[PDB]
Amino acid sequence: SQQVDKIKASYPLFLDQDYKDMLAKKRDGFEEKYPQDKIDEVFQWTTTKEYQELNFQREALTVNPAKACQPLGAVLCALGFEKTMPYVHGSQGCVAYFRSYFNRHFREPVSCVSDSMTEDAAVFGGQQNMKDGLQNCKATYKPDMIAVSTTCMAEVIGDDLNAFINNSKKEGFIPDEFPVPFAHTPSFVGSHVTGWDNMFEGIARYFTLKSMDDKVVGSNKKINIVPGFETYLGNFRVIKRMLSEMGVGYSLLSDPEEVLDTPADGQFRMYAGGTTQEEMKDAPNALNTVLLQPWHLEKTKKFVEGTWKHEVPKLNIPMGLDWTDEFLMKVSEISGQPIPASLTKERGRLVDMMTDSHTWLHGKRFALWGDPDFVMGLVKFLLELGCEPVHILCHNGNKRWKKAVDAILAASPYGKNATVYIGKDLWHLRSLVFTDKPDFMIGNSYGKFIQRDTLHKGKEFEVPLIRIGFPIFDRHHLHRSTTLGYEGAMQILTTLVNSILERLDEETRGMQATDYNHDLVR
Amino acid sequence: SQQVDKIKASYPLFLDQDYKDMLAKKRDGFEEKYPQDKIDEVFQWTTTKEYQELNFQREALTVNPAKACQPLGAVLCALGFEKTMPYVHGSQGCVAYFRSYFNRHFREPVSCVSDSMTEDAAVFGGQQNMKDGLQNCKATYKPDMIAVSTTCMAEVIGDDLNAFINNSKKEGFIPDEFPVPFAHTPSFVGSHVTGWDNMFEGIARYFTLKSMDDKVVGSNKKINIVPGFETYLGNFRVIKRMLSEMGVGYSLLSDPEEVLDTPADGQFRMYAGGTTQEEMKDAPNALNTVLLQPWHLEKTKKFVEGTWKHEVPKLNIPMGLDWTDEFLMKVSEISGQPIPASLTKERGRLVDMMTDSHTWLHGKRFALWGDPDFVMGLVKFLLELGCEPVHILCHNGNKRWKKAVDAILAASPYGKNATVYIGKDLWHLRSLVFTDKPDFMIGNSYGKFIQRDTLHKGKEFEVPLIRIGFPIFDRHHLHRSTTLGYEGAMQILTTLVNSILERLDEETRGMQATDYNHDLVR
Amino acid sequence: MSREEVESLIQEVLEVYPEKARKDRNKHLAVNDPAVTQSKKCIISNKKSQPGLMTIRGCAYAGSKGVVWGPIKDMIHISHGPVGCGQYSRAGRRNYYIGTTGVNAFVTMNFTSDFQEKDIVFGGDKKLAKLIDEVETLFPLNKGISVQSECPIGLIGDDIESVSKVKGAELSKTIVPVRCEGFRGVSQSLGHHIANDAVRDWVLGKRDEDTTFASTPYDVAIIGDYNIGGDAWSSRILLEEMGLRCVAQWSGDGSISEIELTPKVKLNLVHCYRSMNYISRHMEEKYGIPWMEYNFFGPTKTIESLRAIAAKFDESIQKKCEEVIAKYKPEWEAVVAKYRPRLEGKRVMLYIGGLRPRHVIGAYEDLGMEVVGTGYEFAHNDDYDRTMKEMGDSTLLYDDVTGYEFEEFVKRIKPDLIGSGIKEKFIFQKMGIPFREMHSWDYSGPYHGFDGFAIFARDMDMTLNNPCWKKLQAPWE
Amino acid sequence: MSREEVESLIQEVLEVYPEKARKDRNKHLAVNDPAVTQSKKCIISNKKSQPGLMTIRGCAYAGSKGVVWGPIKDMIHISHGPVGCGQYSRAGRRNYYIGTTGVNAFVTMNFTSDFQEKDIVFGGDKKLAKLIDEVETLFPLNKGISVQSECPIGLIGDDIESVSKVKGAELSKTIVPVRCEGFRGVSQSLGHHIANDAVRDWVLGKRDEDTTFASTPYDVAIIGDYNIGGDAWSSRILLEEMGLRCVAQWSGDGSISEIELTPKVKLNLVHCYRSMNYISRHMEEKYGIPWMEYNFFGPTKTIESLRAIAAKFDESIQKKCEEVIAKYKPEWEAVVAKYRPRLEGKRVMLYIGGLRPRHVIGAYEDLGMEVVGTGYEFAHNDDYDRTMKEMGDSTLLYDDVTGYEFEEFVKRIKPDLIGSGIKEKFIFQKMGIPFREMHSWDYSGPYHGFDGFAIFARDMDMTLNNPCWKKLQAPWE
Ligand code: ICS
Ligand code: ICS
Ligand SMILES: [Fe+3]
Ligand SMILES: [Fe+3]
Repeated sequence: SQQVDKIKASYPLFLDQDYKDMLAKKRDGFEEKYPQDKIDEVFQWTTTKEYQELNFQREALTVNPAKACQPLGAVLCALGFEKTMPYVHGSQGCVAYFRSYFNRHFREPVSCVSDSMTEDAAVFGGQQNMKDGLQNCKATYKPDMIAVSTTCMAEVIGDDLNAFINNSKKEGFIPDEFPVPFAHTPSFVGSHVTGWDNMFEGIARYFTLKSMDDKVVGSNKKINIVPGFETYLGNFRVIKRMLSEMGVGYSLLSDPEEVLDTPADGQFRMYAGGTTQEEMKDAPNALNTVLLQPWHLEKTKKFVEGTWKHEVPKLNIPMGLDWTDEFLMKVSEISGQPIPASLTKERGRLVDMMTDSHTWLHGKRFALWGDPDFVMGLVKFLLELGCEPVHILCHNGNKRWKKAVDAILAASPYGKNATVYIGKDLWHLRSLVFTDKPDFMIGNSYGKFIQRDTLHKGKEFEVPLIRIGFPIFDRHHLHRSTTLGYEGAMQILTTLVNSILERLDEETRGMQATDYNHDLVR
Repeated sequence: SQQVDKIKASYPLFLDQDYKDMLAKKRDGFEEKYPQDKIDEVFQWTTTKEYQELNFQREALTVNPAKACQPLGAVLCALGFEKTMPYVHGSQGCVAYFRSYFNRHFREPVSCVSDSMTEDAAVFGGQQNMKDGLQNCKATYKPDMIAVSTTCMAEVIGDDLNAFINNSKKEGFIPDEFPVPFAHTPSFVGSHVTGWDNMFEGIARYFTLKSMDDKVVGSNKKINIVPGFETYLGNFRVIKRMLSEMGVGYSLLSDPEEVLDTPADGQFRMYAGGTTQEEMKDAPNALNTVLLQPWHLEKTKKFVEGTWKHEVPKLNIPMGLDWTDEFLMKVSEISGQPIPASLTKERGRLVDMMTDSHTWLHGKRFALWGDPDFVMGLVKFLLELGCEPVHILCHNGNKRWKKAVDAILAASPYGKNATVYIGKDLWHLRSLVFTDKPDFMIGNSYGKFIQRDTLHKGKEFEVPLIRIGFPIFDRHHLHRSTTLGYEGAMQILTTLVNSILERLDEETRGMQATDYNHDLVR
Repeated sequence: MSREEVESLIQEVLEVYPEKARKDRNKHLAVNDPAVTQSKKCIISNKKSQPGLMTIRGCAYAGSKGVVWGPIKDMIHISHGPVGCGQYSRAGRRNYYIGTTGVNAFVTMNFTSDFQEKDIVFGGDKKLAKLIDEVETLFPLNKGISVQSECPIGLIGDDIESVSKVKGAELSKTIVPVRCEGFRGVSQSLGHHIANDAVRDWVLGKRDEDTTFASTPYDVAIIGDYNIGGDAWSSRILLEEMGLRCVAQWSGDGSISEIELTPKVKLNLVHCYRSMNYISRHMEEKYGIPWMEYNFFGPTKTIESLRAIAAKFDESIQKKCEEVIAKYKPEWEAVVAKYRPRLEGKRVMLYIGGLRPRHVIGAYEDLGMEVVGTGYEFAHNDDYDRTMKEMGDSTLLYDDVTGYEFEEFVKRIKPDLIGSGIKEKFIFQKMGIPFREMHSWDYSGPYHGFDGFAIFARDMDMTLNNPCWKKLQAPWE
Repeated sequence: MSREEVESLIQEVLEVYPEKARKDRNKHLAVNDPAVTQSKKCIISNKKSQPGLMTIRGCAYAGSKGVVWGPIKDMIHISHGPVGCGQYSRAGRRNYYIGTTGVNAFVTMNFTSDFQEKDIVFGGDKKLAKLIDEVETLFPLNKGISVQSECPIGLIGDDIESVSKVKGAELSKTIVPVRCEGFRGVSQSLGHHIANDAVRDWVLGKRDEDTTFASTPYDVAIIGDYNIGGDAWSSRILLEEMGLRCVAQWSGDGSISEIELTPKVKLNLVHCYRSMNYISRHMEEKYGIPWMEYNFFGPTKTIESLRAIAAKFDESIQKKCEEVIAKYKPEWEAVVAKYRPRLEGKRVMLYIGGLRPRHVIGAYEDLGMEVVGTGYEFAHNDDYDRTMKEMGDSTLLYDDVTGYEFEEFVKRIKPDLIGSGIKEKFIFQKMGIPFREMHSWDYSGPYHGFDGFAIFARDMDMTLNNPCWKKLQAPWE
């Protein structure tokens, strides 16, 4: 039943008495459900150390992974270039999933096409699909460039992208001068960041490999910036703003900030901004190239050092105080531009906030997960703040990255109780937060379920989640945040300290029970 | 007892069994406490409509006020000028309280001095205190200017500020050329915003009244901006940014953003930035003067129109979408500069966020309080979002402001359930949120206690608090936020929608009870 | 009503395409005529999508794992293959359920084999067996396992049926292999077909020899209702208030025991024809169980469906049906009286695919709203046969519409509201046209039944009459 | 050390002042000599502040309403005057209590008369009577009302005593008028004196004729402990473990009934001599109750205080005292073992008005930390007499220090840590020196007793060894 003046959606409509009676009769009559005592016993068992030992012995089963497949990153990289259509050679369900997944994260239109390969292509290949798809896409959506990646279908059947695109050009399906860079992005290798790296290397090789004769290093007096797989617009904004404040010529490559932040003014803009083809063609003339996320830009680094002959600096992701200072000093050394007083003041203001919030931040225990560069930057910043990272998980990390993170942890007394896990999923992390309870989790929206599970054990066992990372589906406009530079560190510090204070208010709100510590001033 | 490895602060140290037994023994033995049943009955009575009727009949008693006294605002205004020492003529306890209160919310040093009047001054006046205080302050802290306000002691005993300062100058305590503007700021009239208005009008009069002969309106091709009592640094920053983006010459007056945001780099800076004396002297040569918060800048408006001969526009506070548009259009008409494309894109992006979050924002009921201009801007923005302001409270509001807000409410279908209260305090608002429960409160930290009270009635009656306004003592670095312009509207919208979603996740976290609606994507 | 102008619009939109794509797409666009009963003579459906034109369709894995098998709460579903597939479909569809997640219910969890290079080169049968053992170790209260194949499973030579049989015999557990590789078929509909075939071949006949369930003449089963936002519960409450007993519901909030008990019911009430007609016809042929379609979108269709369902039973059920209708009449009348004046005369263009586009029209008409264009992602000719008489004259019909086509149609027709999926929402919100997600109900609902009609009317009013739509044009431009 | 260097520093700091201010300020700065037991020959205190030099002192209203009367939980305290005073003093001091706020406890609430112009011109006696009536109407479970005067009350000639008498007789209620106008005195100290006088005159003797309370030879009253961060609770448990019974607790978590029961105890245990010595001496004169000062800061001082207190009673109390000491020895020994190596050798400067800078020094030395400068905004010469023997030779002493003076002293001495109020915290954090808010325990604690010592050590370590202090110099300067 509904009251017209105050209508109820599913919550709390289904908390009505008639609905509860219906559900009870359904369960008791036809669900053949295990008795509630058995369910409670098994749940309590899954929070134990023995269950954790069984859980970490897994070899074939993955439960609740924290990574995606390569073509998603390939599409994100392709979206960062001017008037470029991401084209995914293979099956169409992949593109539907990629588009919906980016739409839920960014809450913006995401343009991507496929050639819709079917069972026939599984035995004959996808030549005809490639020809017709390139012709159709160029005719319909009018791109200046089409960037081609692959699904696992095409990778398994061994489709030759280079031959397919060349045959499409020689038979008149697309003009010979139309730029069609391509990359193989097998989903059974690496993850989405690997796809981003492959797509970027393919684009760079397409535009620079065959024209290196006239290129002179440092002749355009700019520095190339390669951001990598990035899902915070504020990171692109802050990098450009910092570079502009120093008065340093730069060429951001694969930046999608404009096309992922188009205004609502009565028209749909399929394309907006992006790296131009001229910038990519002139990139070898830059002074040097900086990779913002070196741990998933390895192939790009090999290409840039081997072909462009740039001495790529050994820099960490510019996250937190020390790493941002190293990035600013390296940029100053490369470009010859001194660090301006505005950035000095911004750094001082971040230090002031650190000193203001240090008492509430000190000693707090965090579990955390995400992509390798983001995870290590966050761990570095947490150590700088006096916090204790306890469980560090990176499902798509490798052994060298784990060694680097271990070296970072050993350099601080606050890393004594930290353990780094690679190849582990969020079910492993659920066991970790049950058996060795931290104070907070830091990660994407998939962590909310973990929080729910801990609250089922009890209020005193609940581990709150802080949403930093990708993807975030259950909050609005967090993709506008910044996590890079002094401005990025300021936002992260504010979010952390206020999460701590909000939890403290929640714990001391009980009248005449805990509200003696419900202080007005914190 | 304490465990050295895991030491407990008062919460949850005093939840231990020995402390609980001690407290029970103390209560049962010597406190003569009322029986818990009587306490529960009295609380239940205080959450009723009959109690509300008794509460709204108050004529002499004020409980939990939502305002401060004039000299606090006078001190804030004085802090906005370069190398200016706020000087408060009266008793030193007032200065101690002002400094502590601004220190808590700002988390930054606040400089202010008193002349420490005592009973002897209450009998013979404060001439000698003024002379010695001015001399000592100038010698010790070396200000370029000393701005003088008054405590209620000096107002009641009738100290003549002008005569005191003149006698100090003629007797050689301070040089005759040293600028000493003054204002009378009685604490039994108006509130802190009135003090800000009085101090600003005194400073402007001191620098312009006697030198109007050579002033020509519009000769310096600038616009004066008077912000009023403002405790968000982002508001100053975004006004400056938007004016610079349009290429508009401007002269911010009484801006303290630098002195309240100094970096922590190993030295203490007592003064930083601020409006210069040359800017104040040249102010009558501007094209026009714009008041950001006209409902507490009426004396300033009278002085500016009567003496500077500036035709002050009738502008609302630039909050929300429509009022920011009107402010920008008026600035463009006054200065002759077109609105640039960057601001148009920012407006479009705000509209995009509105269309993204409208389904979650629509129909939510809010009780809110604060200062008049801030309250009316927030109400206007909430109406733009499809929200329902139910209880609108302004302790320091007047009848004309109430008619203006009623007119705003009548212009929208979402204001049909709104009631405006002037001269009511937070105990009135507690009764209102009990008898006519809204979805959320918007206000300063003093609302937290109200939230606690509602949670004591039950979880289904709890009204969460959203901290927007002054002062905020129990969260860190929220004074860095922005409420004006498109950036401020974006921040406020994000805060509101994510508060709604966080509450929804809290209400649907119970396994097998309500977590059927614990959706990953919102 | 401007029927020639609609054909002219179709031609101008088709002008952009190359010759082959234009010739293919011309057959998928039609002008509605309610008189025509055979939709094949005007519109062609269930065909492969043209390459590179940004289709909206999904794959067979989405139709099987995402739609049919996923809502089964007490079973564990293994996305067999690389990691992306299950990650993108994890908890994306709001098929509601009651249970303790991770203990006895596993709907929002993502179980996968997560192939690497070596699994592609050497196969993954041994890895699948080891995975099944690990699942049995870590989730002891599961009541069955399904293995949903992704593209490489079909491409490389894996044989999951033998592994399923061997492990099921070893463990006395039901293991259902589903060959739902995404490259099979043209859309999610083949996924529906494959999932229903797996249901008949591995689950439906467990209790054929069992007669320990006590049956009543009023035994019915809800088929093809996936409880999106609680839809199936709002339908089941009305069915039980009519005096019937709902033994099973497929598949939202569904359990494997309910599926096994379904062959004992007296009537099958099919909500989604498109996804479950296969198993409905199979049950009619094998068990003699009649099945009938019903519609619970809006009060008019709900009352008609309740009366038709009660007509299949005796007079006591008809009396109870009249009582239910009389009881709920004032509530939906109040909803109509409150919301119809603010939605009367508005025009809507909806693309959902499947069954929803012609199946929610009555609810819009109950609020005085006109549907001027409708279309499907993956429907068949019989769906369009129902749609043509469901829609009005001179309206636009469209199958597997492209992004360009739909944007041009919306620009020309200029509807007041559009109902579609997440991949069109932001495109049309930037265009300044109110949009309602119809697959997810915009994370609201339910909309089925009398309780859902109130939520539906409130949501349409709040999006259509939103004050934000009057603010996209800057005052200075 | 270097007494000559400290005196030279004092002279150079004083060089800036004008002649009158320099001559006055020179008497308030001194170099410590532990042998000197007469601080009057060495330092002057409790004088008026010099105008315009940015003093730290408060007013008599702060010393009476904010310190003494405010913690009383079951009474309602009316700030009588304009609105500013009570608003700035509302809940800014962490005087912890147990109760139901707004029903039986009113500590964190602000009750005010909120004078306007007409109240200033015509008076506020009728307004005060109407206010008391409204208080009785809306807060029926209050057990008493106090009226704390602000500056205009004393300046306009309002007779709050007559209103209090008339209304208290009318309502059978205890109404306590307090003439704590901010312009009286030179600091919060006169506020303490006025509040104690009001307690003596209107509250203390209400049960002189009453003999229904059962007294024991082990009755003590804690005087001058305001439960900051639950400080008085952490003391009381120790006293209750030693076998004593704590009848009253002035005034943190205190009730009016405890104050009325206080003249029945056998011993008064005064923690803050500065704020409650007045009432302690009065009760010794009037009731023959002995009183003694104690210190529960750090293990050494608390052990000494417990032994001294137990010496006032028989041998059973001494046995229980030794048992308590033995029970708590391992905990504070472990605290010392953990935190002394991190804090050994560090130097501290303190500036808190009243007893805490002398009291905290024993806790600091327990962790091997040296106090090199200390001072009080409002302490009298008797407090300095107690201080000089507790500080080292050639250390800096300073009364009512100015902001300039304290900043220059810090720049020269360069302490490792500073403990002062909120008005110095950010000044010295921006200079790069770790700072602890001594008045509020940085929103932490308690610090009294054995349980408080662990928190104290952890807090000092966490602030002094914070990695932030090593980062104020950017690498490129
Ligand atoms: S199953 Fe089908 S696309 Fe019948 S695949 Fe799809 S939950 Fe749609 S129009 Mo999403 S044939 Fe159901 C459907 Fe309809 S997922 Fe839902 S809304 S009624
Ligand atoms: S009362 Fe005094 S200033 Fe003795 S006014 Fe002050 S809670 Fe201090 S050193 Mo704040 S004489 Fe208490 C004090 Fe000491 S408020 Fe507290 S910390 S022991
Ligand atoms: Fe958007
Ligand atoms: Fe600060």
